[PDB]
Amino acid sequence: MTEYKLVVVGAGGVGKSALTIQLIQNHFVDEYDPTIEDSYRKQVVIDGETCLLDILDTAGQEEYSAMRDQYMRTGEGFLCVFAINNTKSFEDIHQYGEQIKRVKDSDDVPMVLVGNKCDLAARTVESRQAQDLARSYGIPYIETSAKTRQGVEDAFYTLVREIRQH
Ligand SMILES: Nc1nc2c(ncn2[C@@H]2O[C@H](COP(=O)(O)OP(=O)(O)NP(=O)(O)O)[C@@H](O)[C@H]2O)c(=O)[nH]1
Ligand SMILES: [Ca+2]
Ligand SMILES: [Ca+2]
Ligand SMILES: [Mg+2]
Ligand SMILES: [Mg+2]
Repeated sequence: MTEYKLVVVGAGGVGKSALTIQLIQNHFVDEYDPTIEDSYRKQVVIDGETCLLDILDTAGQEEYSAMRDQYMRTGEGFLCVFAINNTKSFEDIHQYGEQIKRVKDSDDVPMVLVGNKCDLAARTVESRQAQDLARSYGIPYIETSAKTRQGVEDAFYTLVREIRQH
């Protein structure tokens, strides 16, 4: 079957794992569980076609930047996650976007910019700000809550469609 190599990137704690676990295991559990590097392979049907989502869930820890080159090198499309209550994580996702472009020698990489934790009240990143960044990349912006599942399928399946339409 068609395989889609999806990589979930972003600063520590923005909800990269929570998003992936909601998609694959249909649940949210509030818990502290930092990622080193985890792989989820799930066969899905998207728009009538069977495909294998090969999802790499990465670490937000700054001490892993050398290891980021490797999975950016081999990754097909990227969920670029920040949290809407964490302005620093929004600044950081600019750096991820630039690194993806440098490692892959391309500004045509399928990506979706994801503003996660949209269930939370203390918003500090406005949607228009994130939309401006996504426009500069030519990519969609989608808000998500791993907690409520709002936008989760939207974000992952839109990334698949962005790859498929590449
Ligand atoms: N309210 C709310 N909390 C969330 C959401 N997504 C994740 N969290 C919470 O935020 C924390 C970090 O989530 P996690 O998925 O582990 O983040 P991560 O980006 O994978 N971290 P790491 O880079 O260390 O692997 C956890 O307490 C988790 O329960 C969300 O959409 N809403
Ligand atoms: Ca181009
Ligand atoms: Ca597009
Ligand atoms: Mg994680
Ligand atoms: Mg280069």
